Amino acid sequence: DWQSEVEFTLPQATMKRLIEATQFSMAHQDVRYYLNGMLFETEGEELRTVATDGHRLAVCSMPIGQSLPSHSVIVPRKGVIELMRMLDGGDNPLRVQIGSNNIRAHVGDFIFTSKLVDGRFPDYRRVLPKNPDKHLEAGCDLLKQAFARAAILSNEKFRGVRLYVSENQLKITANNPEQEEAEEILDVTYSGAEMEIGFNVSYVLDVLNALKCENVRMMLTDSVSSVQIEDAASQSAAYVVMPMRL
Amino acid sequence: SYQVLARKWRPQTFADVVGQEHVLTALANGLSLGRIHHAYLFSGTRGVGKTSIARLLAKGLNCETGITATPCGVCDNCREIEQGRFVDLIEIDAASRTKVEDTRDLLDNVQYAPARGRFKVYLIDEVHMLSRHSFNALLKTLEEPPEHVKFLLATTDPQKLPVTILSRCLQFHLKALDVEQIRHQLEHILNEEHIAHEPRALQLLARAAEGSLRDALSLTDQAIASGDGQVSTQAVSAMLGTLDDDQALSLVEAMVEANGERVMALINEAAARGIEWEALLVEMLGLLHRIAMVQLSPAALGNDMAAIELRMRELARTIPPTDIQLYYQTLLIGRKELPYAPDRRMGVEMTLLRALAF
Amino acid sequence: MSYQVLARKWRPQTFADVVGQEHVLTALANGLSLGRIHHAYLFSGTRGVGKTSIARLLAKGLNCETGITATPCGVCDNCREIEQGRFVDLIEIDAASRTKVEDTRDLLDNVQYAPARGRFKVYLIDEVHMLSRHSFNALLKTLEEPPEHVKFLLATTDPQKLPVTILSRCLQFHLKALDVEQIRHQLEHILNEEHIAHEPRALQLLARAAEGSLRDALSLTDQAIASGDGQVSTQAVSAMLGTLDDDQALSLVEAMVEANGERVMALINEAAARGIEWEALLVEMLGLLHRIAMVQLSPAALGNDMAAIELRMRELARTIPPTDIQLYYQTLLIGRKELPYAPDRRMGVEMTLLRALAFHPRMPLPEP
Amino acid sequence: MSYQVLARKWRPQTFADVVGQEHVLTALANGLSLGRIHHAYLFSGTRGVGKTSIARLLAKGLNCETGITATPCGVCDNCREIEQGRFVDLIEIDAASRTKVEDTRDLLDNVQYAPARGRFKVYLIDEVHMLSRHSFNALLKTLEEPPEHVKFLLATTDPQKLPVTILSRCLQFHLKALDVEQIRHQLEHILNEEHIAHEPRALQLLARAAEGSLRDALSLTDQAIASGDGQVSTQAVSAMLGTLDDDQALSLVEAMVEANGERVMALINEAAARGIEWEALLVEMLGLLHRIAMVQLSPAALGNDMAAIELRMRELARTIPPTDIQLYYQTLLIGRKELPYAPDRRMGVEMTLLRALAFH
Amino acid sequence: MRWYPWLRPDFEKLVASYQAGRGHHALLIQALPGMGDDALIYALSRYLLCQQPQGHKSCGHCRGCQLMQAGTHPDYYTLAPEKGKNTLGVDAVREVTEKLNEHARLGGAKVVWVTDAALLTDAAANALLKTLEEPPAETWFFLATREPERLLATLRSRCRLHYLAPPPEQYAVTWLSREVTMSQDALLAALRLSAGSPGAALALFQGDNWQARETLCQALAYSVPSGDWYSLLAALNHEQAPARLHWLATLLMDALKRHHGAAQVTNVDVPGLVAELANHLSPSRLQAILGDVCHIREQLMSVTGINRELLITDLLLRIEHYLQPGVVLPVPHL
Ligand SMILES: Nc1ncnc2c1ncn2[C@@H]1O[C@H](COP(=O)(O)OP(=O)(O)O)[C@@H](O)[C@H]1O
Ligand SMILES: Nc1ncnc2c1ncn2[C@@H]1O[C@H](COP(=O)(O)OP(=O)(O)O)[C@@H](O)[C@H]1O
Ligand SMILES: Nc1ncnc2c1ncn2[C@@H]1O[C@H](COP(=O)(O)OP(=O)(O)O)[C@@H](O)[C@H]1O
Ligand code: BEF
Ligand code: BEF
Ligand code: BEF
Ligand SMILES: [Mg+2]
Ligand SMILES: [Mg+2]
Ligand SMILES: [Zn+2]
Ligand SMILES: [Zn+2]
Ligand SMILES: [Zn+2]
Ligand SMILES: [Zn+2]
Repeated sequence: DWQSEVEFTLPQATMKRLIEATQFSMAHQDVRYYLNGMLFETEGEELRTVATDGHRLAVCSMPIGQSLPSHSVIVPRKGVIELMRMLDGGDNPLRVQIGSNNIRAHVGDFIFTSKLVDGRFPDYRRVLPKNPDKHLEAGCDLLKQAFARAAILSNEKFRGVRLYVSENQLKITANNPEQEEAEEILDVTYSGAEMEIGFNVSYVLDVLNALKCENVRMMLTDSVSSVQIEDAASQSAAYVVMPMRL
Repeated sequence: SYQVLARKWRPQTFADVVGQEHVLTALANGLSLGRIHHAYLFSGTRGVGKTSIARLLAKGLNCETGITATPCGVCDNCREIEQGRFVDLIEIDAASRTKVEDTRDLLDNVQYAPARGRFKVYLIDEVHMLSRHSFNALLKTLEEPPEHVKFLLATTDPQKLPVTILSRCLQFHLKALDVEQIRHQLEHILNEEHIAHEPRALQLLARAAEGSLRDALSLTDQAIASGDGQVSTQAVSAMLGTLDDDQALSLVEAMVEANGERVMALINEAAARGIEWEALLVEMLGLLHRIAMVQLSPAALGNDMAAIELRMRELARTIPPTDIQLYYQTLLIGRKELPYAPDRRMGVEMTLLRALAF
Repeated sequence: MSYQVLARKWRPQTFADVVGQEHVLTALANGLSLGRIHHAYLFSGTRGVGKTSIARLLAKGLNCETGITATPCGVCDNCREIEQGRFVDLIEIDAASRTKVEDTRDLLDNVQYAPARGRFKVYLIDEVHMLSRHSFNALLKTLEEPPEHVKFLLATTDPQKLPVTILSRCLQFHLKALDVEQIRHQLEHILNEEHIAHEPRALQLLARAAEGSLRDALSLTDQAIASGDGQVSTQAVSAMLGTLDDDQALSLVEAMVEANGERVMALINEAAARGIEWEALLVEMLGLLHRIAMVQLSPAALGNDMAAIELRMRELARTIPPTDIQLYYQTLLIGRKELPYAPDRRMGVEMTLLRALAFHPRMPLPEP
Repeated sequence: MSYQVLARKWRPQTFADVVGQEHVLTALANGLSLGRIHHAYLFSGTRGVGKTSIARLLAKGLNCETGITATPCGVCDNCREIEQGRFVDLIEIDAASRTKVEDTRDLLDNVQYAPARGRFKVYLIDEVHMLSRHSFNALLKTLEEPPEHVKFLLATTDPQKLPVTILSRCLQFHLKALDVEQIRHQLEHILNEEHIAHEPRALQLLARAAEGSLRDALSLTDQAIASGDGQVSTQAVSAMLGTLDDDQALSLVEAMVEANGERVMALINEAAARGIEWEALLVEMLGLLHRIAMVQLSPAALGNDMAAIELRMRELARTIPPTDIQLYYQTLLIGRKELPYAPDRRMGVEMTLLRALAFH
Repeated sequence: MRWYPWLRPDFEKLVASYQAGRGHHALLIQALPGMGDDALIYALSRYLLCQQPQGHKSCGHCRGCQLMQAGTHPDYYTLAPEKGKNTLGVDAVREVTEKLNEHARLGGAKVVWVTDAALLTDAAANALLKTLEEPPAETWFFLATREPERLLATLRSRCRLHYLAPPPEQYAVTWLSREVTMSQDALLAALRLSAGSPGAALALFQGDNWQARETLCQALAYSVPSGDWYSLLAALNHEQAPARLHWLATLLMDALKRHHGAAQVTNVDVPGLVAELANHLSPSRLQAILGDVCHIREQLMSVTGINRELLITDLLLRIEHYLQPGVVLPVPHL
């Protein structure tokens, strides 16, 4: 017995990209039960996948070419992990079935079934900063290498880096409970006021890993608001990192 | 989307809270004056409003119309907090999550800036149920939290909390709601919900609930569930298993004269009617108290029970006050011991027969 | 504006600020002046007496850039990042997360490292009694001799739970609970410094309400300020605490002693309309009764407060023999214990008072 | 301007500088001089008695260019490298740190390798009683046939938890807790050499408060000097010991028995200033009364736990009739029963003591 | 489990509220052992998880009905202690709480049954508080207990308390006579010892426990005329101290009733024993013995890991001491 509220006929590589964009920013056994999963949203010809845990947000909004009614459901962490475990990089036309309570996927010769979390996912639109005035655009690989270099001495129990933004140079500074300092400098093109902003280097590195592009743009508002990260030449997926207190 | 009386009538503004004015005034003035603590512990018995007041404080603190003592209730933050879907309001049950890894989860979660609201609010229920490990590891985060983190605590009994935990939080003691306040709240709720009610039934429900509005609303819901959805005196009496003053007065006069036959036969008949032994002892103590009242002052006598005052005055006249006090103490001890007896009827029989041998 | 909480804003930052604890203050100042700085300290006291604050002050004094001064001297960089909570030399460690020896060993293998821009690496192991015996004996060796740059500050509430071996290798300093006069003095300092009008009676009631700590006094003072509109009054403080007007309970105990029923009834049914919880009425009466019992013991036990009704305290002590006071106190205590099982709280209080009346040692109720 | 801690600055360096434990020192000297040293020496005493000091001195005697002897030399290479804590093959292990059988096995894989310096590879394990049973068995197995230049030194505060089989492998020494005289004399010598003004009564108070441990005496001496600006007078030590006083229950029993109301009030107010839980105070008062009754029944009812205040307990047992003890116990029992429902328990305990005093 | 005839009207008084859509999400049923509260909970759960009900009854072979009969309904929840223990821990209710957050597997209701709320640890109760107060949509709870007062106050504050009134004494006697065949006095003894619970009377009769009651009666027939209550040890110390002590206390209660002459007593099967107890024992001694027996039964029921044999031996020795003249007898106080 099944009433398909929302039916997708979508390439399996497309949803592979969608989930891989937002899989890492997910809550594991969090107190907020509605966050222990991932939001599937449907808006016209656009499919959106949102995932957050209170410190990260990852939204991937991709057109599919087929128009569907707007909808929003939450699939638990186990279901999406199982889907990724089963999803491959082929050409089989995947078929998503969205009902009132369950998620189903016909994938070539396999069927994936799961329940849905009974809750309302938070509105991601207000999480995104509303004044993305400052822009840091730099090569993705250079940023990844610099962050990994600064995170070499960072501990698992203390993982966090401070970004000093200046006229051109971007400084990444990392400390540790052992009280030893690491510093990296980059020639990112920028124009704005000097600022200091602290984030967990693991989350930023995961965001960069999710972006397989030549360069990225970070949108910044002030020292206490969240930072957005996006492809400098595409708007298919955006990421939000909440700053840490210093 | 049907909701039972309690949750369907959860207070949504400071003007909708019954009683608790001594904490509501301080809360509203703290919101308005800009003096806001980082840790509030609302402590009281069941069904007095600790969770409701905590949620109202959470709504007011992070309303995007500014920190206000009167939340709009239509804004994004207010609706999300009311529905419980707000990320910056983390509702934790201490018993469910009392572990070292959960404490570390709280400690590393409080370090990140709030996602949506002004402040990251932690509402922990039954806080006294944490482990000593959790209490001691959470001392600093309640003493000097970050600028954007505020804690709300709610325990049924502060005595089981560590005293160092109590020292570093704002103590809001919620008094048990008065009978008149409870009855007026039932009247308002039933009028707003178009449910027929009788003042005697409301009085019985208010007295039955021991100063707790959630208990009053549960008993109310029971009253609607029995007797075609009407709060009537007969239905409430049948539900509570209460009895009028005649039976209890007959029992007391039989017991005071040491009439074993009459006392035992009356207890047998009472068991046959399926009455409440706890209610029977409650009426016992009430009638003994009124006997002592008449003994103290002749005018200190009830007016509703004018039909039975004839034997009432005679019994109050013929019995010394000390014997009445002894009977009252024995019946009170029996009521206290009643839950632990092999049977409720057996325990009340023990109490009454002990009272007989005086 | 923001008005940072009194405890957070008015935390002491100098040995000229800490009220009370004269012994530990003198010890720290004199030892720092003489340069005899022990490597292990044990601040032991009840909650909110100043162990953490005094420890931070000692850490400030040790690592002032100007030099080794008794009090934290002219607050330089190190001192001001200390007071901001930022690390210069303060490794603040909760013992609840490092009870296992597998983490104490990790703590110990990091101690042998020079501090950054500081003269010491001051370890603040709070609630130190929560460690495990294995962890105690593991850090035993480091306690007996740490590196020259490592100092140990241990703060706990119950030193009895500590093993005697670690207790040996620590300077023990016990912090007595602050007297009510010192608490009231500090609260008056705070309210004068915050431009908030205050009443002496309200401050006295708040100081009594705090059980010897200034943290509870400050939280209560913040609650009283919230109850008002930026001021504290006797009405506001009494409503916050729930304590009734001593005249009412004192008239009630007088009427119980004099064995008149009508006055008792009038007092109780007037107190019913004042919105005072009945159990606190019984508690206040029992407190008064024990106060007269203590007056009987000695004129020393009157109280600096209760002056408005002290003459009547003394008169009741003179009139009533101790046996009658014991009888009344026992009756009221039994009544309060029986109160939850009474038909009504007012019913229970009334019956308890009437029972005290009926079994009155001198004027019992007339009997048929 | 060193002003170092007097605890370790005054650790013994030669066996002649150790206070007490004379029989142990004689036995070690006899073993070092004429006999063959046993393959394992275990030490058991109290806190701050000298155990680790004696073990370190014995290790110094083992490794030295003068040879294996009792009083080897002064300022030699090995003796200095031990005194500075920088000696290589003088392994120092905390048993609690290595209770795991795997860590113990890794430790016992090092015995085969030859010492880097000196003659004997000395292992010094502290609080050996806390080793796991498997680790203890492995230690016994490596102790039955140790290498000809590998020796073990073990210390523990409570040897009662050690299995009896440890006696089959190692020679044990028990160090007696120092009396008031030895501790007082050693503190007097330390103060005289450090040029610290002092009074004999202050030294006696420090020694009595030490309760047998010389490390406790040194710590209390450091606190007394710190508070008294070097001038260690009787009044200073008395006041700072009163700040640390916790015999409140015993003093309460003594004063309540003596019908001293003002003394009981002062002591109960002091206990309130101490922030002591009242229920615990009342239950330990009940325990003290019960112990008095038992020692009245038989002198052997007392043990070493109350060997700090046994004099006053014996006097109380001698002077107080059993009927008074029973009455006081009943009064305190009913006081504890009625305590929770009383007002603020600071005054409930007071009034229970009032009821006790009423039996005069 | 099994269904009972007199048990129908209460079920009809609850399922009607549930069909009206105005039923409470948390229903706490107060019923004595053997009353049949489990029958109500199971029948109501079957009705709730049924897709298309037929007259407020489970409708034969429904998919929900089929999965209920198979006992593997995904949306059905059972909370019972592990058979090797007598308490319900934190994790048992925690998995229920965390796995209740998801939607119903079959798209219907989500029904949870706690087998005995008394067995719940206070931590489990506090964990279940949040889910009881504000359950998700189409979520229903069922709790059962012998006495709601023993439950946590805040636990029962969130549930509507239903009461299962025991059937009339004559009807219960008729049912017992229909099931078991023996004298009416034995039926009355079983009923009044079971606090009016006929299921408990069936449990007493079917097992050997009634024969143990007879053994205790014989041991008392020798025990009271000679002051040899210690010999009752073997009659009481067989893994059933609450039941045997309850019978003994009820015999003492019947003797006390025989003093203050009453028309009805419990132990009607042994009137001679009751007469002997009344005649050979002082009424104050009877009071003390009954109180001490009740207190010892309470201590046996409450404390876990206690020695039954030592407690019963001490009880018997105290009774023997009470038998001697001039002994101060206890009285309940405070
Ligand atoms: N002061 C109050 N005003 C109005 N309703 C109340 C009040 N206190 C309790 N209630 C009722 O009780 C229900 C539960 O209240 P809650 O605030 O959770 O009590 P608690 O302090 O025990 O958590 C509410 O849904 C509301 O119906
Ligand atoms: N001696 C004192 N002088 C002044 N304020 C004090 C003192 N002791 C405690 N306080 C108050 O208590 C607050 C916290 O004190 P704290 O030192 O943390 O006590 P603790 O010893 O329990 O950690 C301080 O901010 C201060 O207002
Ligand atoms: N017999 C002693 N002679 C000299 N100093 C001693 C003696 N006993 C204890 N001490 C002092 O106490 C300090 C610690 O002694 P230690 O031998 O470690 O005690 P423990 O028996 O508890 O391990 C030593 O540095 C020394 O100053
Ligand atoms: F039911 Be409440 F939270 F005490
Ligand atoms: F550190 Be204290 F006990 F608040
Ligand atoms: F080092 Be000891 F055993 F205190
Ligand atoms: Mg609540
Ligand atoms: Mg040692
Ligand atoms: Zn709003
Ligand atoms: Zn400085
Ligand atoms: Zn040498
Ligand atoms: Zn069906």
